[PDB]
Amino acid sequence: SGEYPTVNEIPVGEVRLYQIADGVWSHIATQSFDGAVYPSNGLIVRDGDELLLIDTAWGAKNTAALLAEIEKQIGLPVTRAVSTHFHDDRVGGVDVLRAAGVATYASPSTRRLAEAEGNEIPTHSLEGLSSSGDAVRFGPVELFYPGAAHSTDNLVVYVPSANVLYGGCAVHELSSTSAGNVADADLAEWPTSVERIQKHYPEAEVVIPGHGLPGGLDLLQHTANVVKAHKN
Ligand SMILES: C[C@@H](c1cccc2c(-c3ccc4c(c3)CNC4=O)c(C(=O)O)[nH]c12)N1C[C@]2(C[C@@H](CN)C2)OC1=O
Ligand SMILES: [Zn+2]
Ligand SMILES: [Zn+2]
Repeated sequence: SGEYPTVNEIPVGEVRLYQIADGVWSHIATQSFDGAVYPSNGLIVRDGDELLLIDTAWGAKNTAALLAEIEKQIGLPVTRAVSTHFHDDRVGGVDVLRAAGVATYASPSTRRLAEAEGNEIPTHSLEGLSSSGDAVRFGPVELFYPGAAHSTDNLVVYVPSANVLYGGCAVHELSSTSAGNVADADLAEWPTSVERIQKHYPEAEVVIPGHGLPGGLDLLQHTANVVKAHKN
């Protein structure tokens, strides 16, 4: 009823959308992994009379449900998708998207890691993102590679029309005491990568983490704090 959705308000196997700004939504789904249930976010950005999708809904069935929820709530076709790193909460569902006619994209680093680890593989490579601080335009967003953080390949996404910063899993929610799933992380570089985000997007008004509730710019400093404390 208007609050940001959590696992407790998403019916089993379903997806919810949340309006972030004009022409910007997040998508929220839930998935089980190693015997625990987690929420995860993605982004939808209006691209004229089409939509750009950022990240899958963490699984094939969740991603089919995402497409159906978009059709119900928005009614414009998803034509392209970008996955912001190689983990299943970002690429699981790419096969569903590709068979629905969505063109799927990721950096070459993400594509290599997905292939090596047995995750679904976006079709198209995003060049121009291989050095920290790199940025490229992609429809109504800017894609930015901040450096290694949650993963070595993680990208962030900025919506300049709305000053929305989608940090993906490199950014944690304010209520998080934990640095999340750090299996593939670089804890030593993560604060430096967050500092690059902070420097590049000082006018961000909304910051969306890969999991949990959006907030403001404080999510960036909070993330650096929790990662340093985890490392400590
Ligand atoms: C698919 C993804 C994954 C699976 C399960 C939970 C999470 C979390 C995560 C978020 C937030 C909280 C926690 C956990 C705990 N409390 C939190 O608030 C994150 C994140 O932090 O983004 N991601 C997760 N995977 C798998 C894996 C392990 C690797 C193969 N051995 C691949 O790494 C990874 O991220
Ligand atoms: Zn991840
Ligand atoms: Zn994640």
